Amino acid sequence: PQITLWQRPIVTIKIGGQLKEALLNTGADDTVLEEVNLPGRWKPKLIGGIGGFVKVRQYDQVPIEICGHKVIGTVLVGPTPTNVIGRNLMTQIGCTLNF
Amino acid sequence: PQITLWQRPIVTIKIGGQLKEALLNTGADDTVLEEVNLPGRWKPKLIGGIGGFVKVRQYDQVPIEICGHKVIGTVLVGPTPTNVIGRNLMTQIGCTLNF
Ligand SMILES: CC(C)C[C@H](NC(=O)[C@H](CCl)NC(=O)C[C@H](O)[C@H](Cc1ccccc1)NC(=O)[C@H](NC(=O)c1ccccn1)C(C)C)C(N)=O
Repeated sequence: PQITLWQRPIVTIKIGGQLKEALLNTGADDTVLEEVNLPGRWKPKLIGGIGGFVKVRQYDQVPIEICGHKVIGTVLVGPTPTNVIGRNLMTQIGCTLNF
Repeated sequence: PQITLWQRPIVTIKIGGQLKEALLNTGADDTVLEEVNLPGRWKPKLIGGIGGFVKVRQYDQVPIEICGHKVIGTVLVGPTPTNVIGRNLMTQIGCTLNF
């Protein structure tokens, strides 16, 4: 798709057998999702850094479908105001900024 | 340009007679820049909301050049860890997400 930016670029994703919505966020290095039980191995990761850090679970090589595009990438799972698709998965789906 | 997202989408801007760098951030509703003296009228605005709010100065209808595209838009000026071009000015330059 070509997504204009008059509204927040929220897309449908499928992850861990669930449908969810997430924000395509070119300001975010990493993808951070709230409340998903993913199977397989993880390690704790400290993110943010303003006011303290937030600890999330880092799952590598997670299959995820983003606006119909089936890809693989690292997903951080933990508390986030909104589900965010970061650059790490936008590269995988071949998403570019164009003007 | 077509900008891939393997690296942070940092671009050159010209604002208030200065050259600066800023991050094209589709997760940000608004444009927030640090340390610019803009002429003309402003009003205080509270932004953020996590941990408290941050107060910035809102300047409406500011001429700004973004990666060579001369546009007009609202610029919030105050303390930010990174200069950020938000959706409000990405729409003006005709920037879309494509995949
Ligand atoms: C270092 C900490 C500030 C947090 C850390 N930050 C980052 O990764 C980067 C800056 Cl290093 N943040 C961003 O790029 C801002 C980002 O677009 C996030 C979007 C988001 C992410 C997660 C949940 C809810 C919303 N925030 C914003 O765009 C905006 N928030 C802001 O504080 C803000 C400040 C200055 C300029 C623009 N925006 C707002 C519209 C919500 C993180 N792990 O998310």
